[PDB]
Amino acid sequence: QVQLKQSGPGLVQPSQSLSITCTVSGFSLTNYGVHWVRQSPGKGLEWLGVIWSGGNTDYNTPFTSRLSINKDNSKSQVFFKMNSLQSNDTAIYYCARALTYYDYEFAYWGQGTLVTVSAASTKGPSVFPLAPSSKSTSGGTAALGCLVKDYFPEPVTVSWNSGALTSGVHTFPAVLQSSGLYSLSSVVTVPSSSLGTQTYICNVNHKPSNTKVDKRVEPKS
Amino acid sequence: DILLTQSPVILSVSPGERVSFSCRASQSIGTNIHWYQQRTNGSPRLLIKYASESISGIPSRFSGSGSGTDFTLSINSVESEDIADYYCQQNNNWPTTFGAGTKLELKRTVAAPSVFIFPPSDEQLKSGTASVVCLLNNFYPREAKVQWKVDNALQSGNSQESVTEQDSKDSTYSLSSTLTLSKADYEKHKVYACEVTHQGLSSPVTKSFNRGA
Repeated sequence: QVQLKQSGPGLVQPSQSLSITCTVSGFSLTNYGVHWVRQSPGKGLEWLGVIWSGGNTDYNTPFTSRLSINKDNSKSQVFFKMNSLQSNDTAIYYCARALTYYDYEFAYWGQGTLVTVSAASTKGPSVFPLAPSSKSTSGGTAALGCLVKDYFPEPVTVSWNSGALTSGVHTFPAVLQSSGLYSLSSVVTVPSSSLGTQTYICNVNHKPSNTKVDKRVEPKS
Repeated sequence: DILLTQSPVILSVSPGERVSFSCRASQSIGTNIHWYQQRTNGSPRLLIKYASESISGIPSRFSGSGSGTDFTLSINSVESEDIADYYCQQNNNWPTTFGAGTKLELKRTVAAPSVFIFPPSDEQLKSGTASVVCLLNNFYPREAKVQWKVDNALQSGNSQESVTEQDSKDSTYSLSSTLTLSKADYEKHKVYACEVTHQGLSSPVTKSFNRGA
């Protein structure tokens, strides 16, 4: 299996630099180029550059003076670095490999790295329960969740029962509060008959602040 | 740069129908076009290369055609797993460029939301702020309205909402609305209510609670 795996998301200050690592498996960097593409709401997908098999690089015109791509063939890692960042560089950055060593038919993609460019400081979330009620239980189904409040930057990831509970989960898009901090909620609907015995824990991970929080969500007498 | 223009911005189609996506180039690019699917919070997935050439592991219901400046991606018998954004890419001319995407929405029967209201947790109240959450679950179509009432007074300026992307399993949307008050203000009032209007509801649905009951 060809796989590409990227380093975690993070916050960078305007005028400073970002660094992303792409670790590949299932092929050798000595035989394929690795490309970098970014995606932002408002600029679409944008190809950034490539490091070829033999180490030559090509950088797209907007980036020739502030982009550097190098690699470690022996460890199957590609290093993307971009300088002099401004707000409009906030984006999800992807590495990708083409079908053919010389081509641009991107059959394999990393999972993406959300880089936020802003002068603000990182802040981890507070997590509060959204308890299932009794007057709210609708025909053998109950709703419960977690409120993930006051964090910066995006993203947070939410799972339930460490990934064992996926059915009926809705993790909502974050909203930017006037304070400049994000908030989101994650909910799940479950059998009412289960509420007594089955435990429900939301797992919130905020990598920019190295925050990991588990929150047990319980009925109330 | 070659400009790729994708149309329309959103395509709403019924299950089982054939659907076509348009990608037009600002200059002739031969057949040097590739197509991608991107599901919510996922990475692009190569569907078609060089206008019409198939990709290992992609269902036969995906096909592509066209040349020059006028290109089409087609899905025969669309199904729920096809709910996604679709992008074209050209590489006749350096640098390779991408279109801005077409969103595929799958139509379904009208479904009114199931509505749930959540008081602030005692833990949050310890910190001086009170978030009340209203959940509108699994509704269609996407248009829905939430009105917050505190002691039967319509609220304005103190709520924010978020809507999910269309669920690939049941073709519905869900919506979360949060009313934020200071703890002190929260404790000055009794009845908190979320009032919901939606095409599937002939009258508004209200979910409420009395603080402290």
